[PDB]
Amino acid sequence: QEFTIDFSTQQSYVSSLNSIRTAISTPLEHISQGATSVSVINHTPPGSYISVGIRGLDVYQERFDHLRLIIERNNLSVAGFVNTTTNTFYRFSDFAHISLPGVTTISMTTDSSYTTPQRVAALERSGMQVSRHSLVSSYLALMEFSGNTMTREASRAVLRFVTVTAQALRFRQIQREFRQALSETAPVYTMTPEDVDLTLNWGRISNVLPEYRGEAGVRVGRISFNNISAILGTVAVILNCHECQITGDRPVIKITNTLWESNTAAAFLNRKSQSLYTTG
Amino acid sequence: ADCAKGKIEFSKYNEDNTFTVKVSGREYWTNRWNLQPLLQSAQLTGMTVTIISNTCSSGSGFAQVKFN
Amino acid sequence: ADCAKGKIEFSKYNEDNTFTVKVSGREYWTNRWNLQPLLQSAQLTGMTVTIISNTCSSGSGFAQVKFN
Amino acid sequence: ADCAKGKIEFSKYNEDNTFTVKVSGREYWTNRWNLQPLLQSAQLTGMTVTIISNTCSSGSGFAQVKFN
Amino acid sequence: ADCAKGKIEFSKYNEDNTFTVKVSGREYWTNRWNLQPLLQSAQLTGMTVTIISNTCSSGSGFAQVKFN
Amino acid sequence: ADCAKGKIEFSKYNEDNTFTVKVSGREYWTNRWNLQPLLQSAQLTGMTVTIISNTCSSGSGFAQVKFN
Amino acid sequence: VQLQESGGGLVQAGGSLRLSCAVSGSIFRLSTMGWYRQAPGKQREFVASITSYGDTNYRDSVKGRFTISRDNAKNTVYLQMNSLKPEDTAVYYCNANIEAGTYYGPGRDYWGQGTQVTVSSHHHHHH
Amino acid sequence: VQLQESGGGLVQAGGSLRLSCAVSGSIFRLSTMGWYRQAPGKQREFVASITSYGDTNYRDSVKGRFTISRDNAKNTVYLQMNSLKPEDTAVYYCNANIEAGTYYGPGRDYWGQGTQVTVS
Amino acid sequence: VQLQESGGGLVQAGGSLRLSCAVSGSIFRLSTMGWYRQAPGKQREFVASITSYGDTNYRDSVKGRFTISRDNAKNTVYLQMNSLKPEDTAVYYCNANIEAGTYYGPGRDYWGQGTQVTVS
Amino acid sequence: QVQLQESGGGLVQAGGSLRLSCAVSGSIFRLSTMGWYRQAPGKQREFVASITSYGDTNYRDSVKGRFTISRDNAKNTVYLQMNSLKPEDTAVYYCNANIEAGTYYGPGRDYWGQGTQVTVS
Amino acid sequence: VQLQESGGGLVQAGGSLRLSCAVSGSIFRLSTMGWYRQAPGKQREFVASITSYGDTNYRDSVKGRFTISRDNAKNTVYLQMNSLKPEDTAVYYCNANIEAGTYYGPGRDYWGQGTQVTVS
Repeated sequence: QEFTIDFSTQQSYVSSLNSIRTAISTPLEHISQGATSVSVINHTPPGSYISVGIRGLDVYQERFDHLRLIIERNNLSVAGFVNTTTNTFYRFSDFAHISLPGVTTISMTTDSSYTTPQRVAALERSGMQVSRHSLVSSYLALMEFSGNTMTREASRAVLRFVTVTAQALRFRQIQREFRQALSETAPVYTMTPEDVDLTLNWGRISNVLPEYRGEAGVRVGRISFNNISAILGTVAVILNCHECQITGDRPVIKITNTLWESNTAAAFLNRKSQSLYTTG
Repeated sequence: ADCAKGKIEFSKYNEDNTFTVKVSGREYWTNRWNLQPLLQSAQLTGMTVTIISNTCSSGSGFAQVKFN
Repeated sequence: ADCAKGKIEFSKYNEDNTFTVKVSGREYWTNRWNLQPLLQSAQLTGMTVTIISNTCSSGSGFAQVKFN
Repeated sequence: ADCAKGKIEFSKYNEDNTFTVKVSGREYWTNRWNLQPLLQSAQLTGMTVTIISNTCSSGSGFAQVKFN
Repeated sequence: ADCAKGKIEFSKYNEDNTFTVKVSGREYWTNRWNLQPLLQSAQLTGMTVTIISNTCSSGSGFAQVKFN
Repeated sequence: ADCAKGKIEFSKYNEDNTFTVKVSGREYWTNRWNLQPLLQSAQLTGMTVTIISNTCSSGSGFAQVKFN
Repeated sequence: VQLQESGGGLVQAGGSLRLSCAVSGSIFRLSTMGWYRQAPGKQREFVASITSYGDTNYRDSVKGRFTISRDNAKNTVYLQMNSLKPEDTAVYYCNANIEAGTYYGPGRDYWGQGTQVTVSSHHHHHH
Repeated sequence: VQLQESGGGLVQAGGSLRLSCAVSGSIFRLSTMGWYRQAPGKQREFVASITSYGDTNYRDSVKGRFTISRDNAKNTVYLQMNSLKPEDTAVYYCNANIEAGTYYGPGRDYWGQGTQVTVS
Repeated sequence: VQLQESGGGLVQAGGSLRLSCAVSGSIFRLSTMGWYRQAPGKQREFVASITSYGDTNYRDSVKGRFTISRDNAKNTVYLQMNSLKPEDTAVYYCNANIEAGTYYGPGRDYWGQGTQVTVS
Repeated sequence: QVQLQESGGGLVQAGGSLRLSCAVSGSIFRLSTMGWYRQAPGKQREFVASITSYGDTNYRDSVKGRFTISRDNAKNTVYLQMNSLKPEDTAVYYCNANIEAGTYYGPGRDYWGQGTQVTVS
Repeated sequence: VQLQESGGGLVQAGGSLRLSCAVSGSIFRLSTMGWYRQAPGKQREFVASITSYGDTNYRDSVKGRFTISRDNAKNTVYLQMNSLKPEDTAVYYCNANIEAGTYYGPGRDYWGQGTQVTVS
């Protein structure tokens, strides 16, 4: 439950992400296409964590090999970050339950929910730029930190490491479009309103995909997947459904040859007659 | 009486504003405007629909439906 | 009073334009048309519905529902 | 006459409150309000719609549709 | 005034034909029937709904909502 | 004219019973009650909406929409 | 919207007549089709009706002897009257009542012109 | 549409009667059933009612004594009058009143012929 | 809401004329469009009509000779009258009638001003 | 079957305080923008104050600051707290229920209470 | 529901004038706003309207000189009147006409009290 993410190069990045995925989850029988899969996080009970050290961003040397990220195992949520220099693990308010041995623990005022680091930083994911520079800067932003308050520039630093670790762990789409900023020239990844819409619908996608069976399309919320190789090229690991459920007990409906989240379908099959509006 | 129980094969909005539906092997129509989105929902979602009338020959009217 | 709480087992559209629903083991009807497309959706997705009324026996009317 | 069969390519709400649909290659409009959310449910779910009308040229009106 | 922002914890259809919705910690009702399908939809798809009234205490009425 | 094209960012039910929609980064409202479920469904399902009108500035009204 | 009634005329007591009434397509499937009669100096009274789903109802005095039916193809209603009595002499009107749950115009009721049935006693003419 | 109330004749003070009303099934589930009354000379008065969801209501002079119920299967309202008084003598009319939220047209309000109740 | 008709005038028997009626766009697609005539002394008579969905109808005295059509882009209806007879002389009226299934404000039946047609 | 039952109000010396209150039949309370209208002897009916279903208050200028209207949607009742009265505020005060648009009940329909005498010296 | 006109008064023939009408929020978005006018003696005629989606119409004698517009945020219609002739002298009325497809109350038409425009 200690892993690393190697920001040295394009191929060393996905090696890190993959090694963490294989370690954390098992592939789905019906969603494989060339060793790349959609896998579902394993039952682990219940406040289990992983500490993933960030190791790269220096390219030529070996600086910055401090700072590790704590991520709950079932969630892929970030509980907080350790500072391996000062040996202090800064845990978010809503993450009180999970404790790692030895390291000092400073419970903070504010929680991890993206609404919070967006408000108290400045930027919002969507429009947000993440490069190799912005990661070094975001690294130094967390080494200079102490207290239980959460500054503006430390809320920026978590919003960027969240996007490129736990977020890209989840979605192969973020992995691909970000790994660009690692090789020569700093191309600079921009988080598009499309990648952001994927992170909000994570749990919903998770509940649907297990029931897929070569069904051409998949339809969940505002998100569409035209074939098996658009799922595969977007989602990498999903929550375990056995948060997960919004209101239903029916996860899915097969309509024509498309798998709909039954809830998205219900939400446009509950309209009154329509001539009934004339009675206003 | 139970006239036909099954999935809706096709459905049709008619020019007099009635709604025809094909269940089992036979066609049935209804004048009830509320039943229109209810039936199309039952079709799309593969609900088992049972049609209830007092005359059961294909081409009869109905205003009573069970939705399983 | 909470008469029943559970999933809509089945639903019937009736000739008098009322809508019948079956929750737990009991049947309930409502004369409110607005409740028709809301209830059919709760049934589609197994939303846990809870019928509220003053007469709680099978065969009774309601015009109050909690959707969970 | 079956005028066009296929999936709704786009739909348009018009200023006169009629609803325009595009099937196969051609455009058709209906003045029947009931048909709007039914036609939208079909466009989203790729249902195969067959527009029925007396005149089958583009820009012609319809009041009869078959949903598959 | 922005009274509660969050997802709909529950819905209720009331005997007086008003729709009640629970957001944040607090119940709110609307007497607008147009909002009933719109709110049930936001509840079904976990939309962050933001309820706007001139009076914000639990038990107040609203007729203005933002859907995110 | 075509005024905005894109997905619906948010939507808002207003106290005068009109419906405001946000496409691109600009706001539009309609008085057509029919357009309320049609638009919200396009929002729910990530349909591409193009707003059509004579005045195109943010805060303008419409009653013509293309749905893709 | 037209309701064309036909049949009916003179008939000796105990005989039979088939009244038929032909409705516009716009309104047929939307209607419970009725037959009302008015005897001279009395008021128009119910005789029979059949709904769009085929639910039939009769005035008590007519059970067993009258039988109403739809033909959804021909857009017509038939009232078959058997073993007629002189109490059945009247002007029979066709009715088209638009059912609760559907809509046509502001018009919720349509009537035929009227048509005379006379049940006639064996000592009478005949013509 | 048709309302047939029955029951009720003469009863000596302090006794009980049970009136019933048969309602035509096309509107029974659509309406709150009621009972009004009218004494000779005076004008008609509310007595009790029962909505489609079993909610009851009573005039003050009658509370605690009368109860109103529905048998939804037989399409009937029952009014049970207990320990009657001479002030309760009147013609009791059944009444069917379409609830707001269901449509039916263009009626909405329907009455019965009445039934005479006398107490001395 | 405006119905403006044109065409018509004097013409010998066996001759031909083509009427045309320009409708306001707000109700044109909502309407089945008709032509009605009225002779002097006699009462208005149906001639021809066409529905929003293209279904045509004709008085049988006019079958084979008249054909009605719509142009949905120009918001107009035409009636093409061939081999006119003396029977056919009258004042022709355009009619827009809102269909069962749509809704325009409280007005559901509109008429045009009239246009004279004469056949010697 | 709709009833607006007013109470409170009577005689009070100028610069005083009176609380009017209307209890509305349950059926239409949540559907209504509640209001108060007054009729002074000699004149026709004046608008006074009104509050929507969603808590929005409106007033006549000669009342602003002094009266405040309110709702308790639980008790189905409407309040008019009158402060610092003056002889021009003498009238019969009608409670009003006005059904809101978008309620499919009867938009814009007006109901009224029997009337209450309020006199100031 | 109120409608208050403003602007307008005396101007010299050739000069200009801006009318303004404030409308109640409850109905502004719901209606196509129009300006009507009634010269002393004569009957009230259409001048200009703009719909909720901004489609503008004008009477023929006003094209080019008059232009209608909405500030949907201040809830007002404006009628800029340029090159005012003496035929334009009339009481000008603000008109709110609720549109097919939307609903408020039983009324479908609302009028202002009128404002006078006088030209030499």
